[PDB]
Amino acid sequence: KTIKITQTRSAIGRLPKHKATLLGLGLRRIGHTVEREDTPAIRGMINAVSFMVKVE
Amino acid sequence: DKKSARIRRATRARRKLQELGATRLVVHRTPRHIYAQVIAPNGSEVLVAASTVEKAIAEQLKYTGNKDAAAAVGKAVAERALEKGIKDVSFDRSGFQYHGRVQALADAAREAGLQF
Amino acid sequence: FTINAEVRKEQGKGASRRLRAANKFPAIIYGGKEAPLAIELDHDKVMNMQAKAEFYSEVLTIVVDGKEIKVKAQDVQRHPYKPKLQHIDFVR
Amino acid sequence: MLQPKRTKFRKMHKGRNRGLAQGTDVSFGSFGLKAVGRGRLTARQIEAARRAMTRAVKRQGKIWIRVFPDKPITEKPLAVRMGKGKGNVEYWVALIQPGKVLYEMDGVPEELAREAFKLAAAKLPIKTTFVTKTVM
Amino acid sequence: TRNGRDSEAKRLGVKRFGGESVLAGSIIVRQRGTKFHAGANVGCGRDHTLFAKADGKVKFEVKGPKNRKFISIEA
RNA sequence: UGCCUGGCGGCCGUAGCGCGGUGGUCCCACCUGACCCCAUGCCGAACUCAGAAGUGAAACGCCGUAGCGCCGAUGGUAGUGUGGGGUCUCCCCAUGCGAGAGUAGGGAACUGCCAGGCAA
RNA sequence: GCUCAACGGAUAAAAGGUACUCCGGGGAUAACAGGCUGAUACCGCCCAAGAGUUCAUAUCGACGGCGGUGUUUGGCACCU
RNA sequence: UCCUCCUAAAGAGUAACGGAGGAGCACGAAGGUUGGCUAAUCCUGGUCGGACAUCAGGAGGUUAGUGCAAUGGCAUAAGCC
RNA sequence: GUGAAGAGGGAAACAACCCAGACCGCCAGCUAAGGUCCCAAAGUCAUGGUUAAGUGGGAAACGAUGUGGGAAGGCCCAGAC
Ligand SMILES: [K+]
Ligand SMILES: [Mg+2]
Ligand SMILES: [Mg+2]
Ligand SMILES: [Mg+2]
Ligand SMILES: [Mg+2]
Ligand SMILES: [Mg+2]
Ligand SMILES: [Mg+2]
Ligand SMILES: [Mg+2]
Ligand SMILES: [Mg+2]
Ligand SMILES: [Mg+2]
Ligand SMILES: [Mg+2]
Ligand SMILES: [Mg+2]
Ligand SMILES: [Mg+2]
Ligand SMILES: [Mg+2]
Ligand SMILES: [Mg+2]
Ligand SMILES: [Mg+2]
Ligand SMILES: [Mg+2]
Ligand SMILES: [Mg+2]
Ligand SMILES: [Mg+2]
Ligand SMILES: [Mg+2]
Ligand SMILES: [Mg+2]
Ligand SMILES: [Mg+2]
Ligand SMILES: [Mg+2]
Ligand SMILES: [Mg+2]
Ligand SMILES: [Mg+2]
Ligand SMILES: [Mg+2]
Ligand SMILES: [Mg+2]
Ligand SMILES: [Mg+2]
Ligand SMILES: [Mg+2]
Ligand SMILES: [Mg+2]
Ligand SMILES: [Mg+2]
Ligand SMILES: [Mg+2]
Ligand SMILES: [Mg+2]
Ligand SMILES: [Mg+2]
Ligand SMILES: [Mg+2]
Ligand SMILES: [Mg+2]
Ligand SMILES: [Mg+2]
Ligand SMILES: [Mg+2]
Ligand SMILES: [Mg+2]
Ligand SMILES: [Mg+2]
Ligand SMILES: [Mg+2]
Ligand SMILES: [Mg+2]
Ligand SMILES: [Mg+2]
Ligand SMILES: [Mg+2]
Ligand SMILES: [Mg+2]
Ligand SMILES: [Mg+2]
Ligand SMILES: [Mg+2]
Ligand SMILES: [Mg+2]
Ligand SMILES: [Mg+2]
Ligand SMILES: [Mg+2]
Ligand SMILES: [Mg+2]
Ligand SMILES: [Mg+2]
Ligand SMILES: [Mg+2]
Ligand SMILES: [Mg+2]
Ligand SMILES: [Mg+2]
Ligand SMILES: [Mg+2]
Ligand SMILES: [Mg+2]
Ligand SMILES: [Mg+2]
Ligand SMILES: [Mg+2]
Ligand SMILES: [Mg+2]
Ligand SMILES: [Mg+2]
Ligand SMILES: [Mg+2]
Ligand SMILES: [Mg+2]
Ligand SMILES: [Mg+2]
Ligand SMILES: [Mg+2]
Ligand SMILES: [Mg+2]
Ligand SMILES: [Mg+2]
Ligand SMILES: [Mg+2]
Ligand SMILES: [Mg+2]
Ligand SMILES: [Mg+2]
Ligand SMILES: [Mg+2]
Ligand SMILES: [Mg+2]
Ligand SMILES: [Mg+2]
Ligand SMILES: [Mg+2]
Ligand SMILES: [Mg+2]
Ligand SMILES: [Mg+2]
Ligand SMILES: [Mg+2]
Ligand SMILES: [Mg+2]
Ligand SMILES: [Mg+2]
Ligand SMILES: [Mg+2]
Ligand SMILES: [Mg+2]
Ligand SMILES: [Mg+2]
Ligand SMILES: [Mg+2]
Ligand SMILES: [Mg+2]
Ligand SMILES: [Mg+2]
Ligand SMILES: [Mg+2]
Ligand SMILES: [Mg+2]
Ligand SMILES: [Mg+2]
Ligand SMILES: [Mg+2]
Ligand SMILES: [Mg+2]
Ligand SMILES: [Mg+2]
Ligand SMILES: [Mg+2]
Ligand SMILES: [Mg+2]
Ligand SMILES: [Mg+2]
Ligand SMILES: [Mg+2]
Ligand SMILES: [Mg+2]
Ligand SMILES: [Mg+2]
Ligand SMILES: [Mg+2]
Ligand SMILES: [Mg+2]
Ligand SMILES: [Mg+2]
Ligand SMILES: [Mg+2]
Ligand SMILES: [Mg+2]
Ligand SMILES: [Mg+2]
Ligand SMILES: [Mg+2]
Ligand SMILES: [Mg+2]
Ligand SMILES: [Mg+2]
Ligand SMILES: [Mg+2]
Ligand SMILES: [Mg+2]
Ligand SMILES: [Mg+2]
Ligand SMILES: [Mg+2]
Ligand SMILES: [Mg+2]
Ligand SMILES: [Mg+2]
Repeated sequence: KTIKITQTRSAIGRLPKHKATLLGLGLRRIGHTVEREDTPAIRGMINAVSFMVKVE
Repeated sequence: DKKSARIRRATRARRKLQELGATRLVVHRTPRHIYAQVIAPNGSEVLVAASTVEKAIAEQLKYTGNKDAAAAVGKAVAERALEKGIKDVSFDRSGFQYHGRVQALADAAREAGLQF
Repeated sequence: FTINAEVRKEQGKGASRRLRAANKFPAIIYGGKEAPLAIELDHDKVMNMQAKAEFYSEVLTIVVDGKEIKVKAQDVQRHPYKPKLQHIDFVR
Repeated sequence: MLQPKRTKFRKMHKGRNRGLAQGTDVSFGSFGLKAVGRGRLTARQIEAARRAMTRAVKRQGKIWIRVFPDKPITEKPLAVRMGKGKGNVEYWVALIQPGKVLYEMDGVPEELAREAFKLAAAKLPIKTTFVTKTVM
Repeated sequence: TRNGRDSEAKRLGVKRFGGESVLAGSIIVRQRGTKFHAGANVGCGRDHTLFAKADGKVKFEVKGPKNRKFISIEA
């Protein structure tokens, strides 16, 4: 089962960890609907940058 | 207390010997009787043990607590040790000054064949 | 000396402050071979209760889910400067 | 004027006066002056507020001082440039977090214990309140 | 001022941590006193430096009568 | 099989103290002698040797007792990563991590491997 | 075999004056004034131990507290 | 120039004309190693002998000691013969 | 983290704050932070409150029967203020 993630904020004034985490999720620009395989890890990544992403 | 002073006097040898990981021959002396036991490098399990408290050795001797009795144990332990397969060991004097009974025990252990 | 009290479900820093900023405050009941019981209760009652010296000595019967549990106040946390309670430890 | 009789070090860092106080309960005496506010009390302020209580309640009653300075405050002389060393210790302060009981009274009426603490509170910088020795 | 002097920093601390694979000779801890002690297959030089005496994984233990920290190696 | 006591480790204070009671057939300790082996920077108190008259007094074990020490939740509290907000030398929400202290209490440890004696 | 201690040591070997001065630069850095700050300064106010023939507040106020101004002595070195 | 502590935000490192102290040697035994030891401060009692020499005991448990500053260490002692 | 070396929108104007990273064109649409009576794009939107001070739209200790919202206490038709 896959989960659709969407970037909902800019990655400008953000920590290197958070800039990395979006590269790990595969989100490039704001409003980028990327779907990933649901695991304990990806939910951790989404948890790490929850403020700037939205799950479907 | 005397005992406690003898334990900490021995400890340095023991702790140095367990670090090397060698099979030690502990020798506990007493006013009446002299004990000896070969203990495995791990420290827990005993491989060979003999003393003048054992009737097999006590029946033979005149008195259990002297140089000639210590030699009889020192022979006995080393006589068993070779049957078990043991040969290279160390000698833990165990806080007793290497001089009399323990020296007799050690010399008897050497002369019996236990190469250490 | 009888107070109605609800059972807690969320418990931590976040819940307890939400609770404590809603005219209520957390307490706990424990004692005997039974398990402890986390107990949410109203502030404005228990604030008026403690003015009497009997409260910190006599036996109180706390009403939870119908069941009335007999206890004594073993420990209590005052708010640092404001005159108000933060938490009560009820021994059984 | 209260001050430590000898100390390990003459000068101390500035630090930060954060968190809540620890001497919150009215321990010894019946009544007490609790600090609502946050700040720092100089050695002079404490003595000034002590004199204002002591003289209000007369010879009768007993007073405790729960706060003690033990924190030296340095100050640089007038018309001196920055650097060239840490300044010289002028006065001593006690850091006061919210909740700290400053003073405690005993052996006086409740109505006349309050009137004394108002006069003390008037000397102090920190916003204060009256507290009674409750049970538990 | 009266003071304003200081020594160069000595880079002391646990170099290789627990569970880390090390080669024979690898320094595990640089420190002053024996804050950590030498256990199995670990040496203790003149500087009280704990170093690996055999190739293996580092293991920190808290064992003894006085409850001291020991560093051992297990292959 | 249990009851004992030694030696030797594991565990390091739930394992240590104080307190009270006890053990001596062996075992162990004091003990008995010092021509000797060897010993004191004087002294057989040590260390050592030879022994077995006494003893369990002290030691050591061992069982008891919470007077201490120690162990110690739950709930709360304090901190605090991340993101936001304030009245911004301080704090507060949201979300995660979450003590220290102190309670309720637990607590007179638990076991390995030989080795000897004792009711079976 | 070097307090080559200005201790990565310019030479084996070296101190001053310049208002008679000069050149290259700098608002990277001072003096003037501006700015930021307000310790100090001045101006208020809060508490009332004291004055009063007695009787805090006619009038002044100890000990302590809190502000305002930019306003002296300053601090900073942002403009030149 | 060098060493120690903090500042230093629990890896390392980390500045100021920040806060406190040291070093520019010593040692043929104060090194090696085998064998032994165990400390301050008391309280008692004791010829001069006092507030304090030496002895005897107890209570203490490293409160000492470590050639020299500080920090980390040291009973298996790295302390003392 | 940003500027430096980053334009654009907001913060009246405002390198460093908030939003967001400009390849070029378009008289298309959705949004962010900010906003939506007129200057000036968009609610004189709806609902339930609170402020009478132009508060909002600078400032503290202290000072006040200004004015809401609670929770207790007084103590009385034998009529309490
Ligand atoms: K750096
Ligand atoms: Mg982006
Ligand atoms: Mg940002
Ligand atoms: Mg892109
Ligand atoms: Mg693009
Ligand atoms: Mg030795
Ligand atoms: Mg027998
Ligand atoms: Mg600090
Ligand atoms: Mg504090
Ligand atoms: Mg406390
Ligand atoms: Mg100077
Ligand atoms: Mg420096
Ligand atoms: Mg250093
Ligand atoms: Mg440095
Ligand atoms: Mg340098
Ligand atoms: Mg070496
Ligand atoms: Mg025991
Ligand atoms: Mg006993
Ligand atoms: Mg007894
Ligand atoms: Mg008896
Ligand atoms: Mg008895
Ligand atoms: Mg017999
Ligand atoms: Mg004798
Ligand atoms: Mg003897
Ligand atoms: Mg006995
Ligand atoms: Mg007795
Ligand atoms: Mg038992
Ligand atoms: Mg019991
Ligand atoms: Mg009891
Ligand atoms: Mg009991
Ligand atoms: Mg649990
Ligand atoms: Mg943030
Ligand atoms: Mg935060
Ligand atoms: Mg938020
Ligand atoms: Mg807002
Ligand atoms: Mg603001
Ligand atoms: Mg907890
Ligand atoms: Mg705890
Ligand atoms: Mg605890
Ligand atoms: Mg208790
Ligand atoms: Mg009990
Ligand atoms: Mg037992
Ligand atoms: Mg059992
Ligand atoms: Mg078996
Ligand atoms: Mg020459
Ligand atoms: Mg020079
Ligand atoms: Mg130079
Ligand atoms: Mg240089
Ligand atoms: Mg250098
Ligand atoms: Mg040079
Ligand atoms: Mg030269
Ligand atoms: Mg020269
Ligand atoms: Mg000149
Ligand atoms: Mg001139
Ligand atoms: Mg000229
Ligand atoms: Mg010129
Ligand atoms: Mg010129
Ligand atoms: Mg300039
Ligand atoms: Mg310059
Ligand atoms: Mg001037
Ligand atoms: Mg100027
Ligand atoms: Mg201005
Ligand atoms: Mg000002
Ligand atoms: Mg004045
Ligand atoms: Mg003042
Ligand atoms: Mg002027
Ligand atoms: Mg000026
Ligand atoms: Mg300058
Ligand atoms: Mg500058
Ligand atoms: Mg200009
Ligand atoms: Mg540090
Ligand atoms: Mg560090
Ligand atoms: Mg760090
Ligand atoms: Mg730097
Ligand atoms: Mg110096
Ligand atoms: Mg030298
Ligand atoms: Mg010598
Ligand atoms: Mg040596
Ligand atoms: Mg004793
Ligand atoms: Mg010491
Ligand atoms: Mg020292
Ligand atoms: Mg040595
Ligand atoms: Mg030594
Ligand atoms: Mg920008
Ligand atoms: Mg540039
Ligand atoms: Mg921009
Ligand atoms: Mg802009
Ligand atoms: Mg503006
Ligand atoms: Mg505008
Ligand atoms: Mg604009
Ligand atoms: Mg810009
Ligand atoms: Mg923001
Ligand atoms: Mg681009
Ligand atoms: Mg693009
Ligand atoms: Mg739109
Ligand atoms: Mg939308
Ligand atoms: Mg917003
Ligand atoms: Mg919006
Ligand atoms: Mg319009
Ligand atoms: Mg419009
Ligand atoms: Mg209209
Ligand atoms: Mg309308
Ligand atoms: Mg409307
Ligand atoms: Mg409306
Ligand atoms: Mg209204
Ligand atoms: Mg109105
Ligand atoms: Mg206004
Ligand atoms: Mg105004
Ligand atoms: Mg009033
Ligand atoms: Mg009214
Ligand atoms: Mg109104
Ligand atoms: Mg309310």
